[PDB]
Amino acid sequence: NQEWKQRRIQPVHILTSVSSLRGTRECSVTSDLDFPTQVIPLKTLNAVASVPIMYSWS
Amino acid sequence: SVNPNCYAKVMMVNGDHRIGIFAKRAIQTGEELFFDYRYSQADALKYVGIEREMEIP
Amino acid sequence: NKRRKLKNKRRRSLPRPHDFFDAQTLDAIRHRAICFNLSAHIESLGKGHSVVFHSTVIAKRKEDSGKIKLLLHWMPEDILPDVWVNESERHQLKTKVVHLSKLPKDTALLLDPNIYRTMPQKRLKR
Amino acid sequence: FYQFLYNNNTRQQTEARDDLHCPWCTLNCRKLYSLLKHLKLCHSRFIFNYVYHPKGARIDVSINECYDGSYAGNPQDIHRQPGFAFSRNGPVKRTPITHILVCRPKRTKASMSEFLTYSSGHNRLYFHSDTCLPLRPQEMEVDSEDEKDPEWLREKTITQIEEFSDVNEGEKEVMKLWNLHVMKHGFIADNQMNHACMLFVENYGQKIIKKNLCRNFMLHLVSMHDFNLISIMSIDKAVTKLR
Amino acid sequence: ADHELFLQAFEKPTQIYRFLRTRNLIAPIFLHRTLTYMSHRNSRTNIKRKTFKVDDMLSKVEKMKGEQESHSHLQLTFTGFFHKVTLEVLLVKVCHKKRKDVSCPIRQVPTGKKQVPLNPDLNQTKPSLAVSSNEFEPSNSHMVKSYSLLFRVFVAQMTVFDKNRRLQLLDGEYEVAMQEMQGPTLQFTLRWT
Amino acid sequence: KEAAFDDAVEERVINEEYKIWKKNTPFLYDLVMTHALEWPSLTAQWLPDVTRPEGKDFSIHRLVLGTHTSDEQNHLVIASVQLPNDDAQFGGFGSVSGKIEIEIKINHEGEVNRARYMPQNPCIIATKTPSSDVLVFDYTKHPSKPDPSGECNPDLRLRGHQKEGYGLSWNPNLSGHLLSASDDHTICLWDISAVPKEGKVVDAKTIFTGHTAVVEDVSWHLLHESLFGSVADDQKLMIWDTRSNNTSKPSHSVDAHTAEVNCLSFNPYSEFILATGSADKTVALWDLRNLKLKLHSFESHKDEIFQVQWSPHNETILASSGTDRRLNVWDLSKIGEEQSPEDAEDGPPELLFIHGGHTAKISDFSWNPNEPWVICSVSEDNIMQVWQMAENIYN
Amino acid sequence: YSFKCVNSLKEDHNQPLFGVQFNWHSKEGDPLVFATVGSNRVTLYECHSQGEIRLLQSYVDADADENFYTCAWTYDSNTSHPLLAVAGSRGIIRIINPITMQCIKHYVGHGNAINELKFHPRDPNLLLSVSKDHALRLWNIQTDTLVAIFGGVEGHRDEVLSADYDLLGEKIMSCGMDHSLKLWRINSKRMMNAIKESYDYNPNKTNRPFISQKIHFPDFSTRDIHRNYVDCVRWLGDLILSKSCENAIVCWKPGKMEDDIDKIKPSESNVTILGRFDYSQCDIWYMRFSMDFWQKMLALGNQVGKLYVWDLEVEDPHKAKCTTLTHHKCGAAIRQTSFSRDSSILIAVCDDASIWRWDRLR
Repeated sequence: NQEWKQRRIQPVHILTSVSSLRGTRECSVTSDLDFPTQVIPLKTLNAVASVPIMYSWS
Repeated sequence: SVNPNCYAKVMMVNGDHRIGIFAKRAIQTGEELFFDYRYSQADALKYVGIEREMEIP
Repeated sequence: NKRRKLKNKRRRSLPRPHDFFDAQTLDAIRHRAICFNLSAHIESLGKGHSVVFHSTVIAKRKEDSGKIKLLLHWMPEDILPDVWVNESERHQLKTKVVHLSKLPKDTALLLDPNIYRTMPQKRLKR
Repeated sequence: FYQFLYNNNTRQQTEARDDLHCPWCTLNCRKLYSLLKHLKLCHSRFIFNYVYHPKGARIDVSINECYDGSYAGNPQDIHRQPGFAFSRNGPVKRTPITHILVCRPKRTKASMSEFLTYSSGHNRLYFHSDTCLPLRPQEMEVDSEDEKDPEWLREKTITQIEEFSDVNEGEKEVMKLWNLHVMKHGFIADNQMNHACMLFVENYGQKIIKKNLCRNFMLHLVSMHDFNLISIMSIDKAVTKLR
Repeated sequence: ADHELFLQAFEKPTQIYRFLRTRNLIAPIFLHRTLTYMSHRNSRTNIKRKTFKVDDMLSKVEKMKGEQESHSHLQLTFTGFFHKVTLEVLLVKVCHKKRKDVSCPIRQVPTGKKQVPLNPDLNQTKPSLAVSSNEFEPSNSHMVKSYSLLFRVFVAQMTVFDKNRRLQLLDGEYEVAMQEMQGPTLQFTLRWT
Repeated sequence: KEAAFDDAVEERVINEEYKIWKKNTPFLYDLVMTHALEWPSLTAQWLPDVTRPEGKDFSIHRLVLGTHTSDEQNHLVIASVQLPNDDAQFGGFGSVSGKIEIEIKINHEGEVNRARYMPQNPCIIATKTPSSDVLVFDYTKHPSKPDPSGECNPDLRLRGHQKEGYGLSWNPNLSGHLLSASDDHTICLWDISAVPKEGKVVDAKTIFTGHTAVVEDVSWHLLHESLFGSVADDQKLMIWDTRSNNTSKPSHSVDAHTAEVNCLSFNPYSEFILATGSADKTVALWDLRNLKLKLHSFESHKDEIFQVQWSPHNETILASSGTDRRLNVWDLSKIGEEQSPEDAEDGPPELLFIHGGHTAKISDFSWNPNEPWVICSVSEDNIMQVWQMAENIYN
Repeated sequence: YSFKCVNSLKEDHNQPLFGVQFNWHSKEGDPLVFATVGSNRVTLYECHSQGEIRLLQSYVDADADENFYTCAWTYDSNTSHPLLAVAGSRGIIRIINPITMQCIKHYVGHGNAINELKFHPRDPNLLLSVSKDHALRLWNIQTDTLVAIFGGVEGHRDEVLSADYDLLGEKIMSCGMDHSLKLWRINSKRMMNAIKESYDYNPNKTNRPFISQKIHFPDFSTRDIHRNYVDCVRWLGDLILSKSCENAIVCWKPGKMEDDIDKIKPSESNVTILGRFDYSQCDIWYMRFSMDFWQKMLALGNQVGKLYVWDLEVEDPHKAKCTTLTHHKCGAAIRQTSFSRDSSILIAVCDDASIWRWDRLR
């Protein structure tokens, strides 16, 4: 915990709108309690290839 | 493959049976290796039903 | 092989070789084209092969004779340079349509940089 | 008429906006053969077929399921990290590649009835056999990834060496380095072990002094002649190297 | 099923080809007139025997027909500003993009000013002249793009020369509109003395 | 950043451009021959002597190339290729043993800025390098197999330029005479025929100081040994003549274009014709008699060009390729000729053919004698492209 | 023991949810942000006063049609920016930095689905991943090199899912469906040598590609702990906790009581069983529990949405004085549980895309 004290940590930043990606999906995360339901636009993740499945061996 | 460029034959060496692998025909750089599993035709489509080569005519 | 046929002699079926294109860039291109269509109307008014130019007068010019000339300007602002036309040409060139092949050389980069990107982008080397 | 198909479950059709005109490339084909040839080549991402009409021409199209759409440059570029992929800022080592696609163009006469790759060298990138990792072209030669004796076997066998109980440690270590050097070289015949022991005794004879197995090793050599595998004078030379 | 999802599978190939046509019709990959199945284009035979020394004579006649000169030393009067404060005028020079720069350079110089009244309509004052020398130069215009002018009071712009080696303006009367940061406008006429 | 984002989008587009060309290539090009190199070569050139085997369509051709690398060793490489002289013989055209190979490698310093062979002795070549000395090799004398010792033997190299540069041109008449250009704003000349065993490094025979900027091209007259000219980034090509007193004053000079000009090419058949490209997407031409007046201009290019040469056995054909990944062929006999609107929408009548079938940029393209219709090109992607246009374009 | 459900949320995607983690690598006064991964969605939330939980940035895997399985926060010393790596059915690692908006480090090479993401306590540049290929491959993120691989030929003949670093990153305990309880010592002199050159290797310096080590010998192994599928184990200081389908909680230490973990040999086979906090109605595997930052407060979910809470005070399984919390609404299926960096706030996630927050009456 001592080093955790030393290491400065950047606080979280909220999402911002994208003009070039106005067509992105938006999800409205429901609140089960009295709190209002909150929505935020989605962001497409990276596209990567795939390697066929195999098992470790020597 | 059903007509692979390489085959499989058990050999017998120094008191221990092993299986040697040899190419049926002349091979050049970069060719992928194939060999016949010698399974039943029902098992062939059951396991190795892909061959990737049609007839030319 | 003297009997070699066309290029289609590979297989009857194969697993997918994976696509090189990405979905996220498609949305960016779509919205880039959406705003591009809002100012050029290629897909709507030009039928995908033409662009409409809405005329606008910057200055009015009068000669010693009855020759009254107007310097035309057009809405997209990536247009051909302003030209002088007479008042008789007004209300006639209000909506000018120009084919893609007739566009000037410089306007190619102005409408969309992605039409041709000079991949060096700088003098890293020759 | 242009027809769109999705397994026939859902279907859409359109009508020609003037005849002999490309819908996508806006090219005035002016010929039925030219229209089909333009569609097949300019739009390989789709498929094109002729299904006939009461007037005579109707087109049905669909998505190319096995479309060859993929990268065609250096295969190593794709797996590079973003910001390093497609660098194009310096030389990149790659295996030589040669393809031939045209021996002679057919140049056959245009006809409706006409309708219904000499590669060489390396084509695709290869991965590290040991660890499924991308292998760069710069090491197409040192990449054997195999030798006379893979490492893990050595640690595997020595663990089994200490399993045995009725063998003293002094006579247990003599088991180890003997078998290790054998699998180091993989001898097969009688000629070798007569030479190999001389090779071995000089290889680690000083190490034999430190571990104080000189006399234990002598009994090993005694067993060797019991196996008829060693000669008389080979025993003599061993002591000469030993001391 | 619904054609909305039927279409949904197909826009991505369709929009790509829509984007490809726009780029291809501007930056082609191949010549459409070299197509064998559309051979009516470029159907003319290639007569290689045609001589090429005649180009000097043919183009010499073009220059004799196309000999160009311009009046000399622009001059202009001032006329009342119209709007529902003084005005300033600037001259700008445009140059083409060279090898090293990312974009074409542009340089500006001040050409003068005038005490324009507060929207002078009619019968305002007793006639003012701005003098321009031979600042334009055909030799310089061979190395740089055509010049233009800026107007400040409130912004406006006006260009003087074209790539066709012909002068756009002349001794006529001119009324240029004004933007800020129909509407404000300025009136003047040009001459050469 | 958006600049980086759009570059990534272009990579998909560039990949799609290759896909479109390759599919349409067999029906627009009569010959397809692509080879990928292990390392880039800035310049390539066909050796003048070509042999056609009897009864075999694959003609024996060979190429001279350099090597570029990140930090490794560069080599002077000569490679040979077999190309079908007969089309009626349908691998797909010949044996499955392959028809292209590598035979020569000689240790090289830096990267080959420019390399050409002596017309009177093709066995001897001169190589421009980032180092000031112009390396000279004779592949007959030097071993074919590269020497792993790392030592290089550029025997009889040329000195005289203080720093590196671009530009190389042998004298077609004077044996052993070559013009070179550098960033020194100077032009250096050598006389190989007069070189004794002086010390394996030859100094410049004559130094010219005409241009006020970095000189990048210089060439002798293809028919006259006395006449030669040079071009620089001053956008103004400079005409010279031998024995003309001061080496700083020209015989003639004129501005070429509105941007940098770094490529020159004399007509081998017409004594009067000079064609010059430019960085401002323009290729133009002039006359020896008429310098003040430009005969014609070409504008179908999209970006910078620095490679121009005159087609063999064809006086009416000029071609050029540049950084726009486009190669444009022009018909001089078709300048200003009337054409259909479908011809105008594709290009000017003087435009003969356009080829752009390559992912990375091309900085070099070259044909060979006895083969007026096939041209090899050098791409940044190590790809060697050999292709021949259909006869239907030229009857 | 003292807890109550103060906040409850639910994803509108209605997809089954997966691993949830809290930003332990934080600072005092930093936002109390925790993260959540669904099938293809990755999202984070911050707990606030009065049970408020404002929604934060959420991304979607629109390309890989696979179910994310594990995720864990990440730190960069260079930019002082927090990060987070995720993986799932395809077994490819995506590590997103919220500050840069995207992910740049891509890691492929594993085989079948990755079922473990968990970083070294000391070096944030080190991440060992466990997948269905039985691989314990570790990635040096900062250098983007493969690190020494454990297990392999002599490792688990079956899939592994559970792995844990100890408090100091001294040893790595792991197990899978195999029921084999194997651990490997980080303090092995050989691997730090590889670790050292790992941090400074560059393929551009020399042609010789990096040589990751392969390891096939645990410090200890056993299979007598569970006759049913073990699904959770954690480092309990010098002890080893375990969870299995049998609804029993068993902590244990190797060998006898006096046998130290670091002094033990691979050849050892004795085990000392000491945990008895059994439970019920959670017979299904793939469950995952969590611990507090100080290794004091233990909470376990259930298939029926119930809570199974314990402490590490003098309370010991000698009598197992449990505190079985339960929420009537939260009863469908608890997939993942995660403590905050305190004993006050806890985040509970149900399978039905719903999130239940419980807070302590401290």
